[PDB]
Order: sequence, then C-alpha cells, then structure tokens
Amino acid sequence: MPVSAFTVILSKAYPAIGTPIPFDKILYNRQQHYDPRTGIFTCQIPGIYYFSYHVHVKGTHVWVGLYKNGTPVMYTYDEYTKGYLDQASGSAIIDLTENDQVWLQLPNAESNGLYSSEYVHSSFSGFLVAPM
Amino acid sequence: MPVSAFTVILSKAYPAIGTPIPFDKILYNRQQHYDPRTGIFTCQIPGIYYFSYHVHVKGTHVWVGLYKNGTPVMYTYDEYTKGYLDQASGSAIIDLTENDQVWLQLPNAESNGLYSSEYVHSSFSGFLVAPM
Amino acid sequence: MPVSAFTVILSKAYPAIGTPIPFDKILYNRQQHYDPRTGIFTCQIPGIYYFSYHVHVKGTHVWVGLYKNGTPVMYTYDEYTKGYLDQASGSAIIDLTENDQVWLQLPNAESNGLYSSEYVHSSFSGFLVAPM
Ligand SMILES: [Ca+2]
Ligand SMILES: [Ca+2]
Ligand SMILES: [Ca+2]
Ligand SMILES: [Ca+2]
Ligand code: NA
Repeated sequence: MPVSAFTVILSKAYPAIGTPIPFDKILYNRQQHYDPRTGIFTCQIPGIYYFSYHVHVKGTHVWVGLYKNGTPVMYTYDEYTKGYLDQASGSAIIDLTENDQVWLQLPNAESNGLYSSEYVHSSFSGFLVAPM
Repeated sequence: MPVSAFTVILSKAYPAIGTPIPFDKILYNRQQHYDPRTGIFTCQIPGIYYFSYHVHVKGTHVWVGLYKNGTPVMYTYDEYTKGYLDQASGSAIIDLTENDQVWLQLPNAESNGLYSSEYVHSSFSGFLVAPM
Repeated sequence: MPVSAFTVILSKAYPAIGTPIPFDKILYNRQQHYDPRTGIFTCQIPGIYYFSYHVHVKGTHVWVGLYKNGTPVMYTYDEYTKGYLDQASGSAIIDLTENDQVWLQLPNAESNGLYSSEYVHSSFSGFLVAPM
C-alpha cells in the first residue's frame, strides 16, 4: 500500500558544487517526496529505498556522491577524454527513517564536468522497496 | 500479488534506427508482457514501473531514447573514442496504464553505434514497482 | 512482508579473477543474505530478484559477468583509454529458488582492470522484487 517514487532530470549542465544538485525536470514525483527547488528527497515513509543516478561527463572529470543527511554514502567517478562525452551511473539500497534526507552533490570544484541538456539526460531516481 | 518483470538482451549489434530495438535474448519474461518480435513492452497491469537499460558503444556515438507510446521520455548519450568501447546506462520510473507501450529506440542514424554480442550484453529490463 | 536487499562496495582495486569478487564494505545487508567473506549472495526467499552492479575501469579493460550457480547469465564490457578512467554498469531480473547463489566475477585475466577505492565505489546490489 505505501508508495514513494521519483525520477527527475537536470535541464542545464554544470550545477554548483558543494550543494544538492537541483534536478528540475520532473518525470515522476506524484507523492512529492522529492523537492525540485532544493534537490533533496525527504523520507515520509520509513523503510528501505533504492536510489539510482546517471550522469554525463563533458569538459572535465566528474566526481559525484550520493549523500544521506549530509554524509556521502557512495561515490561515482569518471574521467573526461578530451573531445569525448562519457556516461557514469551508480545505485544503492538505503535504509531510511522519517525526515531523513537524500541527495546528489559534487564535492570537488575540480571534478565538476556534470553535463546535461534537453537531449542528454542526467537523472536521479528513487523508490520505496519495502516499508519498515 | 500482481507481478510483471523482464530482462532481455540483444544478440546482434547495430539495430535499425527509428524503430523499436528488438532485444531477442530472453533472460526473464515469464508474464510475457515484453514482445521479442516487436521489442515493445505492453502494460497489462496499471501502476508505476521501473525501467533500466544498458548499452555498449562501438564504431560511432550512441544516442538512445526510452519511448512511451511513441514519445521519448528519456535520452542517454555516449561518444565513441576511436578504438575504445564504452558503456552507457539509464533508468526511470514510469507511470503506466493498460495498453501503454514502452520501448528503446535510436532516433538518429548518425549516432547508431549500439554494440552487442554473445559476450557483450546490451540489455533492457523493467518491473512493476507498485500496482495502481 | 518478505524482505531481502543488499548493497556492498569493494574497498580495494583489482580483485582476483575466476572467482567471486568479495565486496567487503557493507552499505546495507540487514538480512545477511550476502556473504562478505565469499562475495556470494545466497537466496533464502524464493522469488524474482533485481541485481545491479557498477564497476570503474583503470589500467586495462574490464570484462565482468553476473553468475548464477556457476554459470554466467550476463556480461558487461568496457575498454580503458590510456590515462582515463571509465565506469560501466549492468543489471538484471533473475528468478531464484532457495539455496541458489549469485555473484560477480572476472572471467579473463586479460580484462581485469576493475578499479575501486575509498573514494571511487565499484558496487554490487540486489533486492527481492516479488516473492514466489
Ligand atoms: Ca564515451
Ligand atoms: Ca571505455
Ligand atoms: Ca571516462
Ligand atoms: Ca570513455
Ligand atoms: Na561509461
């Protein structure tokens, strides 16, 4: 019965570093547990969730982390070969309680080549696997 | 109780563009909601589904889209560095109703380097997350 | 009611080939269905499971397979462009019965550039989609 899911896309490239990436294009976010203006997902239903993210790389390297309450729980890295775009993904099962927050963020200003556009979709998704 | 899931693999490289990619190798498709001869997934049970795809890149760039009823809902892109294969993935939560169709397709003839073989598996998967 | 999920990370790079990759860093493994010392996941609850893996490539090419009871069911490949790291992912729906085993393994010694570290996470995840 309990349901929570979302898939958001970034319409513009090179988000600011050291802060939640504000994916603004909504593909699905019916329960509104993800906030487009903050780029943060807030848990309302306790349980284990599955998160997945896909980023495109261009201009420079990309180092991105999946954060939980301000702490990085997973890092994904990919290097840019001059003149060629690349794509990198990551995913993880995370146990969440009410008010817990999850988001994506670029920790370092040097590896910030996160690319996205109307035709190249870097995205972020998540959904409740089992209520607990 | 309601169940719907599938994982299919492409046995040959470079599928035709502008049409559903016919993944022919079945890993799982018990409910038969995915059609190997059309490469189209048809919803029989309303609800939110999670789709995931993984493609290998070789020969030229790859631009692939996840389509819903003839309209692209997500694009994944990756460029081919001469002499080196690459791998790109994408995924999304999609709300579906009975008779809705979902598939993967290469929109452009110029970015059609979708590679696959008996030992390098480009795949397509999907499963019901929550009945509605 | 039935629940089974896990997400593990490899703390060191270049695991031994021809044997299960022993992901040692636990992100989630409450049901303990995955064994860190063997790198093998053993099914205790029959049903269809979804597995996902993400590897980073460095030094040489990477050819990795998702195995079920000693047989490869899916292969992912990615080539290393000298001086540039790459990232490759794969996923699949697998029907499992009690005592069935699933794991990741590098079949060939020539394509063993599987990289991982404290800041670059190659991971392996899986969870029960539907009990059967
Ligand atoms: Ca590339
Ligand atoms: Ca590559
Ligand atoms: Ca790269
Ligand atoms: Ca590359
Ligand atoms: Na990649």
